[PDB]
Amino acid sequence: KTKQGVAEAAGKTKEGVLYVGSKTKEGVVHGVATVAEKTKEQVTNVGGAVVTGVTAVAQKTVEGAGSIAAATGFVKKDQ
Amino acid sequence: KTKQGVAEAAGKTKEGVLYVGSKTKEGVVHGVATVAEKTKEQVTNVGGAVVTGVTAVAQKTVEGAGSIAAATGFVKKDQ
Amino acid sequence: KTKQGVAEAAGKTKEGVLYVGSKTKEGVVHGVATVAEKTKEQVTNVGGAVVTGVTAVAQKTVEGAGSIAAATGFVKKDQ
Amino acid sequence: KTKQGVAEAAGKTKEGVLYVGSKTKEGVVHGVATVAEKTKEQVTNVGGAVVTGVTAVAQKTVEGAGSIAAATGFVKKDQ
Amino acid sequence: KTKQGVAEAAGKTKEGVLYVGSKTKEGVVHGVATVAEKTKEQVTNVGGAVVTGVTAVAQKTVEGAGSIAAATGFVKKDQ
Amino acid sequence: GVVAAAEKTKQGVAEAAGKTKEGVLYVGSKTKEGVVHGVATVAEKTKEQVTNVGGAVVTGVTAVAQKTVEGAGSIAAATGF
Amino acid sequence: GVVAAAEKTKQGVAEAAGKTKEGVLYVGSKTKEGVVHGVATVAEKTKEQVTNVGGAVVTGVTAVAQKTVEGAGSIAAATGF
Amino acid sequence: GVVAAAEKTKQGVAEAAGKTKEGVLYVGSKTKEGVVHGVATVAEKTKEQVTNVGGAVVTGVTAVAQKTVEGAGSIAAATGF
Amino acid sequence: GVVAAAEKTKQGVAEAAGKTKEGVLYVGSKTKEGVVHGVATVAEKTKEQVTNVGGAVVTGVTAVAQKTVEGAGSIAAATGF
Amino acid sequence: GVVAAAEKTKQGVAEAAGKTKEGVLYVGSKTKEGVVHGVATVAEKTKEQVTNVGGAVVTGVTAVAQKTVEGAGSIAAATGF
Repeated sequence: KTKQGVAEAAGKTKEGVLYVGSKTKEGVVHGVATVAEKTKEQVTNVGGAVVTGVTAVAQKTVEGAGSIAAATGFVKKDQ
Repeated sequence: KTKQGVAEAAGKTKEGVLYVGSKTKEGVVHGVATVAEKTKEQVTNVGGAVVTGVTAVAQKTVEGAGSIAAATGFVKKDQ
Repeated sequence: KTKQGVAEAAGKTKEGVLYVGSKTKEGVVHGVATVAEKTKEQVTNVGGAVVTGVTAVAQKTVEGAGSIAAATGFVKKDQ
Repeated sequence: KTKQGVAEAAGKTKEGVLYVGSKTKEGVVHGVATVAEKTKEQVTNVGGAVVTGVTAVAQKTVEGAGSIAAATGFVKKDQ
Repeated sequence: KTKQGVAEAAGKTKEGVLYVGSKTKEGVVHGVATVAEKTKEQVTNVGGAVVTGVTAVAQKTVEGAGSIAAATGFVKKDQ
Repeated sequence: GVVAAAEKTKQGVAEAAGKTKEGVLYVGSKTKEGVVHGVATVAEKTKEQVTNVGGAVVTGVTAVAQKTVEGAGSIAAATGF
Repeated sequence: GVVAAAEKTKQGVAEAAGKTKEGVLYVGSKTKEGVVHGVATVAEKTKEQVTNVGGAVVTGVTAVAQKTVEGAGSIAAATGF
Repeated sequence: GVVAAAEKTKQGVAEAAGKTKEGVLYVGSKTKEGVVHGVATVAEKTKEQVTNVGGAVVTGVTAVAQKTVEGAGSIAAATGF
Repeated sequence: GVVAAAEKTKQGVAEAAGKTKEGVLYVGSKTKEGVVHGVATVAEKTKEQVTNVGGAVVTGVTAVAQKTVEGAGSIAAATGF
Repeated sequence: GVVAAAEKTKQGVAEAAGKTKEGVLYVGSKTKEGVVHGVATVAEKTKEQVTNVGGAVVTGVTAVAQKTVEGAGSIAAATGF
């Protein structure tokens, strides 16, 4: 066999209260908080990339080679 | 066998209260807090990359070689 | 067998209160806090990369060689 | 067998309160706090890389050779 | 067998309160605090790398040779 | 007097504010005021006897979460005039 | 007098503020005020007897979480006039 | 008098503020005020007898978390006039 | 008088502030005010007998966490006028 | 008078501030005010008997964490007028 990223919970009782819980998080972005207050912002762009925002990216890939999760704000001019 | 990144919890009782819990986090971005207050910001860009924002990237990959999670703010001019 | 990054908890009682809990964190970015107050910022860019923001990257990879988690703010001009 | 990075907790009682807990952290960035107050910042860039921000990168890799977690602010001009 | 980086806790009682806890930290960056107050900063860059920010990198690798955790602020011009 | 002016630009913003009182803002936050979380009582044998005259009595297994803003917060409150 | 001016630019911002009182802001935060978390009591044998006259009595297994803002916060409050 | 001016630029910002009172800000923080966390009591045998006259009595297993802002915070408060 | 000026630049910022009072800011911090964490009492045998007249009595196993801001904070408070 | 000027640059910043009072800031810090952590009492045999008249009595196993800001902080407070 093989186990990878497994949450296993087992509970046994005879009388009373029993709570059994499993949780798994794989490739999760949780809780991104951002505040801009009274911000002055001035941009001049000529053929380039300017990124000033909020980007929250989550990616879970099985059997994937060469995966790019986030490519933000770039200039690609390959030949 | 093989176990990798496993949360195993086992509980047994006869009377009373029983709590059993498993949790797993794999490739998780949690709690990114950012404040910009009264920030003055001036950018001139000519063919380049300027990144001043918030980027939160989480990636979980199985069986993936050459994976790039985040490529932020770059100039790629390969030949 | 083989165990790698395993959280195992086992509890047994007869009467009363029993709490059993397992937790695992693998490739986790947690709690990134950033404040910019009254910051003046001036950038001139010509064909280069300027990164002044917040980047929080988490990557968990199984069976992946040559993985790059974060490549931030660079100039790549290979031949 | 083999154990690597394992948290094992075992508890046994007959009466009363029993708490059993396991925790594992592998490749975790936790608690990055940054404040810039009244900072003046001026940059001129021509074909280079300037990085002045916050970068928090966590990487957990199994079976991965040649892995780079963070490559921040560089110029690569190989031939 | 073999044990590497294992936290094992075992507790046994008959009556009363019992607490059993295991914790493991492997490749963890925890608690990076940085303050810049009233800092004046001026940079001119021509084809080089200037890094003045906060970089917090954590890497846990199993079965990985030649791994680089952080490569920050460099010029690579190999042939 | 508070004046702001922007003359002869391409893009121009002019903001002027006499007084300003900012408020409260919770962004991505979590508050817990008066919360009871995860209480577990196990009592194999319980006998309660109460003889009350004009008063306030609370017995047994009590899990009370209160959030009182502009008044008294009590469990048992026996006031007499 | 408070003046701001931006003349002859491409992009120009002019901000002027007489008075300013900033407020409170919680960003990605967590507050806990008056919280009871994870209480476990095990009592195999319990007998409670209460003889009350004009008063306030609280017995047993109590898990109380209170958040009182502008008043008294009590468990048992016996006030008499 | 407070003056700011930016003449003849490409990008120009002009900020002027007479008075300024900054506020409080929690960013990615955690507060705990009046919190009871993880209490475990084991009592195989318990007998409580209360004879109260005009007063305040609290007995047993008490887990109390209080957050009082502008008033008295008590467990048992017996005030008489 | 407070003056700031930026003439003949490419990028120019002009900030002028008469008075300034900065505030408090918690960034990535943790506060604990009035917290009871991890109390474990084991009592095989417990008998409580209370005879109260006009007073305040607290007995038993008490885990109290209080955060009082602008008032008295007590466990047992017996005030008389 | 407070003046700042930047003439004939490529990048120019001009900051001028009359008065300035900086505040408090906790960055990545941890505070503990009035905290009870890890108390363990084992009492095989306990008998409590209380006879109170107009006073304040606290007995038993007490774990109290208090944070009082602008008032008295007590366990037992018996004030009389």
